[PDB]
Amino acid sequence: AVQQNKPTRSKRGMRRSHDALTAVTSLSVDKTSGEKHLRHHITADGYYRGRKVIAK
Amino acid sequence: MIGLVGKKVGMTRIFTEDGVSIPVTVIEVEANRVTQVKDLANDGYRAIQVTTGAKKANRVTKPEAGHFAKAGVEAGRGLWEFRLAEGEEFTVGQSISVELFADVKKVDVTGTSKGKGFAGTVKRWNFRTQDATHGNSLSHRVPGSIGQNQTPGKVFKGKKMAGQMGNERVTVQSLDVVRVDAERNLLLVKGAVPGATGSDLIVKPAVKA
Amino acid sequence: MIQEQTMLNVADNSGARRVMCIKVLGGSHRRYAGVGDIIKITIKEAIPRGKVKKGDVLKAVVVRTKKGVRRPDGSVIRFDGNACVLLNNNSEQPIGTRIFGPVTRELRSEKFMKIISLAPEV
Amino acid sequence: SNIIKQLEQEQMKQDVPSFRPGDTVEVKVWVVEGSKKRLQAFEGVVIAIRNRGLHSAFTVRKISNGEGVERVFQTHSPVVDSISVKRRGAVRKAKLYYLRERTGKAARIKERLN
Amino acid sequence: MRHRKSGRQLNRNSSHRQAMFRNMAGSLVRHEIIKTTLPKAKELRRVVEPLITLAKTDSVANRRLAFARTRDNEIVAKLFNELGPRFASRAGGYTRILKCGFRAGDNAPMAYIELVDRSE
RNA sequence: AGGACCGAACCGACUAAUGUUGAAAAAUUAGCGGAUGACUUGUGGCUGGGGGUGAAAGGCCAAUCAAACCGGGAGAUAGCU
RNA sequence: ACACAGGUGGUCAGGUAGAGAAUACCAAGGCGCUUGAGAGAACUCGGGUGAAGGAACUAGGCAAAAUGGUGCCGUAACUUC
RNA sequence: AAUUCCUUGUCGGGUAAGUUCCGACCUGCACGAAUGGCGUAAUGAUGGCCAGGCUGUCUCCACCCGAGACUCAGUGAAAU
RNA sequence: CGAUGUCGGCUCAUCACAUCCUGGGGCUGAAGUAGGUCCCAAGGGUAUGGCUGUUCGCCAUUUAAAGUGGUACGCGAGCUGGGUUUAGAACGUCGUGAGACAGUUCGGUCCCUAUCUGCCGUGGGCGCUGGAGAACUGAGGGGGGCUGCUCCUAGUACGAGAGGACCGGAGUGGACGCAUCACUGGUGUUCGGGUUGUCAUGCCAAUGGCACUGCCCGGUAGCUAAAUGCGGAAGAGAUAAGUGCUGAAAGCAUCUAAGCACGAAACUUGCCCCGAGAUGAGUUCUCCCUGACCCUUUAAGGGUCCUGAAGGAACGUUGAAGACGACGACGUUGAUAGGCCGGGUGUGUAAGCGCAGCGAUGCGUUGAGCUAACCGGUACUAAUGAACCGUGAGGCUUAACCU
Repeated sequence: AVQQNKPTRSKRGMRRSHDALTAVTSLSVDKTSGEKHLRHHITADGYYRGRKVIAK
Repeated sequence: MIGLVGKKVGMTRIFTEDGVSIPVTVIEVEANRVTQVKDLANDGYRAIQVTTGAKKANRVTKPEAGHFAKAGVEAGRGLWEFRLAEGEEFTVGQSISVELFADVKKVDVTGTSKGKGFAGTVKRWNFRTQDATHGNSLSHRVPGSIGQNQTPGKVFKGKKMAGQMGNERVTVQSLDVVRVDAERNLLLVKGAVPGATGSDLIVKPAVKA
Repeated sequence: MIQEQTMLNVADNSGARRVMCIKVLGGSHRRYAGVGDIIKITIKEAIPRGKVKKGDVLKAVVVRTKKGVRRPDGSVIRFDGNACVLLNNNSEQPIGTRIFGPVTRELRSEKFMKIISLAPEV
Repeated sequence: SNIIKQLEQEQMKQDVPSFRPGDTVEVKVWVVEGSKKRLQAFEGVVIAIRNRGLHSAFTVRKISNGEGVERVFQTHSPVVDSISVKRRGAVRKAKLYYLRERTGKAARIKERLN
Repeated sequence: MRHRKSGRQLNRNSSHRQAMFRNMAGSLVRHEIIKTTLPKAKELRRVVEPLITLAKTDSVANRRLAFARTRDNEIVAKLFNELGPRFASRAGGYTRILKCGFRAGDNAPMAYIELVDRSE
């Protein structure tokens, strides 16, 4: 009751075809600044949705 | 004769003088809009689309808004379709109500059972639990023996194991119309029906001469 | 609930505190007995003032349940003991002259009214 | 939708007695038995809260001869002649399950009378 | 399972989550913005909003409460004096949540929780 | 007074369960039990291969044992493989 | 073999409660871990809840639950008294 | 019967029934006085048979709590 | 024989038909009811209690039956492990004896990191071809299938009588199966209250943590069965055995040959659910798009710019939807999740103040105080412009119509 003969490398390619990670393109920008973020978090500059959320 | 849709308000016991206590299920019936009627080249038959709410006018798309424009776009809570045969007069010009049941006594309801998808052999397939003491090794929750040895070489179709439960269409037929109100658009029926309190019920009349 | 191998007190006059339920009857597979319906009993103690023998096999009917009588409205009428009364297997009818039980509506739904009605309790 | 509560208040009564658990309620009924009305009386203490509208149970228990002898009446029931509350109880629990396994001075309820 | 339980069982035993979120309530009122995981930022809102509602009334009988689980020497004058007009007098909505992104080097979602009003 | 009744420290194997490619060269969790004795124990010794030790199972003798382990005669012999 | 749920000699054991070295909050004292985040389904392991019935279960009340402290009362057969 | 096929002998008792239990019997294919005989109490990590309480062992499980089943990141196997 | 787990116990299958029961009816020493016997038929069905290692057997009570067989006389990469079939013990026998025994009992292990074929839920492609959206066809598969009790016809048929039936005409049950939580129970470690040990806010009160949710006593919302509601349909088509019409081979005769008609719990629909990958890739409706340039040179192929509809995707708030995915509600054209407000269910009259009583404790202010899920109210907190994918009327033909 063990694997006998090796599975095909096309079948290995097809089982690996089900990937869903994205290249995140395009990234979103703030309504007052062209700085990039994912569609629901803050920028690393304190800008967010044209509101400004973290001071310096 | 077609069908109608309304919400399962709940169930309450109505009591009787000689017994039994009798549960009655209450159905809150909507203005079933009659958004469509199928006719020209539609497989030689006719069928009506009901619609059960107005949803939101902000959320609409042009392929839905044009397809419904013949009655205005509303398309809320569920569309649903019923076969129109032996109906004598055309359904368009008024929204259908509990007037469908003003003479009828019996109905069939497609309850749509509340989901219990997690299942299991004791929950779905009615099997026991095996030996909590005296001795048993990893065979305490099982549908017994799933197939006989050697000669079959394979597993049979239609075994009492796995799958999902609830969320079936589940019809019920042993019902009775207790009250109708065409002004309130309200229906009361005797007995219990599948589907949770606050879920939508499909009903059609049952007749035999 | 009353079932196979249950020991009970008996509603028959000069009957002992101990009679054994050997079958719940109904011909089909059955879990528990039911009010106003028959059950198979053996006498586990006999009292000399009584009209039964120890170890004898007899027919009985359930006359009070701790589960109560409750079908028509769900309103329960309840009792503080489980008991049956003894029936003859050929001549029919309750074999005693007095019954110790509430003698409810489902017992007068049987052919027995003449020998149970000395003391109605509800 | 609340229209099903308006449907329970359809069969409820316009006015009904209150007693609260442990009171001595001295009850009369016409029973009807689906066939024939007749006067019957039952006396004990009320061992449960009324309470949930039309499906109020109104459970009364006789508590005598070392037996409880429990009965459900329903406070809105159409077969009730009268409820004649004549004594208070001296109790603090509403479920009163300790009275199901006790007798006499251990299941006494008392009078309050305060 | 869980058919009316809307409480998140989150991670580790209930007695940890109790101790931790009762401590985090003291940490939140001290600095008025705190950073943690998105699940922890939302689970800190539970029973702390009722605790803010509890801090509104300045009566000597209500001053007996808000004291069983979270204590600090520097809130003793704000209690039953400021937490009312600043927060609890709003009648609900005493906080804000916002996801700040992911955790350093790993896929954990990170957020900040703040009070609905900042001192002037 | 006690080859005494229960019982900490101390000891310890009987049932049950978990563990069983483990944390594990035999443990873990719960209970019943041994506890002035024909007992137990800290520290160092003494008993060896057909010999030891055993209120005695051919059990135990450093995981091994109807005869331990290592190194030699030994690349012994195999009408067989 | 390991920063391994294990093995391992001698000395010490306060307060409140309690017969007490049982046992808890504690004292003085110590640690918050050498993967973390989260989730949550059939099922796997232990613990918790238990209606009405109860030893029917099982080879077996195994296992589990109930009993449980000690002052005053009250006690069979058999017996090496 | 720690000795006995057919045998659950044959009879009595317990039991709805009882190859088990308790008590007798002789016709022990083959017990027997130190390779001992027979009996008696507390007692037995002893075995068989019943009664009562208590009870999720069971009718029949139903729902919880703490830990695994899942998933993502870090570090990433074995037998075959 | 480099190693197919055996008997019995539990738990659970598949095929036969030599039919126990269920439907059909023939022959008879069949009037009738029955009994005896025969064969069309495997679609549904075919207990429970005691004794033993246990089948085999026996006994008591139930039954429409208490059918037989194949599958290693079916289910140890199944559960159990008492017998048989391990080391040790203990009895009877044979032998000079080690041993031996158609003589027998006590204690005696049951392993498994699931690869492949299979099975059961669920994602993602390719496809019907210009792209999208909403929904529905039915070639075909599955599910379903028996039965107990009672009453009318009727004391009808047959028969002095005794006795007592088909035919169709209803009601009511169980195992078993399904659904809901409304009743009745249960549980319900986000909750109300009492209490023993103790610690903590100086101490006391009031109050909280721990001691198994310390001990509990209880329980809303929810879920659940032991609760309640319901369930295996009516109808249509076509057959086998079997009964027949009309009739030739056999001038008679004959269910058959030509030609016609009926019939079973079987068979196929209807019922209930799936179902175009039905590649044999179904069908209607709706939405949208009317741009140019270059190269080899060409009805083929490649490249460039311009800037893009319909729709999807992204993102929340989170769900009655989940292991991951897939899917619902909606997102200020805002009640999607929560808090807050008015109240429910469920607990139980507290605190603070005083009074009666050496006091425990009780009394008044007080139906106190307390709240989550249920009901209603409320923008108080939170919920991006829209980027991105998607583009420009889409190859050939048979036949008709419009131009």
